Amino acid sequence: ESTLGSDLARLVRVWRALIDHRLKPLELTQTHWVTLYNINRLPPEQSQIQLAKAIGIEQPSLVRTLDQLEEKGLITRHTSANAKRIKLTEQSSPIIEQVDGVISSTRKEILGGISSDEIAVLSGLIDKLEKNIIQLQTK
Amino acid sequence: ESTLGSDLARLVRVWRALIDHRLKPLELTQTHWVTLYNINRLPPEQSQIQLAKAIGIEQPSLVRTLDQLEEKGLITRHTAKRIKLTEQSSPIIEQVDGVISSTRKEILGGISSDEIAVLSGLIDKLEKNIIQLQT
Repeated sequence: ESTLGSDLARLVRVWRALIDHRLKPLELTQTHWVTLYNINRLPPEQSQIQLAKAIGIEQPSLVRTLDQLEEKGLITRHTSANAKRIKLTEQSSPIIEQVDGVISSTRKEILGGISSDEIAVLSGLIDKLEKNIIQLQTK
Repeated sequence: ESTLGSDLARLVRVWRALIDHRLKPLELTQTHWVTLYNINRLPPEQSQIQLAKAIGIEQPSLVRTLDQLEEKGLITRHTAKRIKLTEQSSPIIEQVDGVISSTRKEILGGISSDEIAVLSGLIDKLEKNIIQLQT
């Protein structure tokens, strides 16, 4: 109980570290692969505030990250008829699939130990805690 | 289910923002706290390398944090740079611990102790599977 917040942090840190290790060859930063995954997953017409909310970083850090990714030829930016729109490049195609593939099967292996009845109770409890925090931050 | 990883990362993130928000009257962050808590639970005069190991982060991030805590007169560094809590740090730590543990009680509001135990068991199992895979 007293270490539950820490245990949750460490779990995330250690899950992401593994993904980092598996993605070693591509020479990406952890911020890069998390961003690239969220760019590819998010709907088209959505705002950069919203992209930042999906990723879980502040706007100034998102700006810097996109600059770096543009530099590497993985994304372009475009004036939209909806603020600027982020487009993945053809060049990014193989990297995105590699990033997606590792995230997706890393999750399956990690979940491999436990039952679907057990993750159900886990999702429910994670959601419960989140609700509690949102409520309190509002107050 | 398929958003388990994301959901967990969001939870840790908003949990941390709340603590940041609540520590602001003291001008401390959750990062400052994690460092102090670790220093406090260890024998005095750990090196920066030893502290980064126990906390679980890389050194540059920790060095910045130590710099800030030193300027606030909460720690000193001696010569490796070895870290020591000041006598002024003892009330600050009780105060920060009051907010941490009292915010915790509210975040765990309305969930059973069975749930907390089942939650802890499941986190522990997941972490163990992950450290198996890293070899």
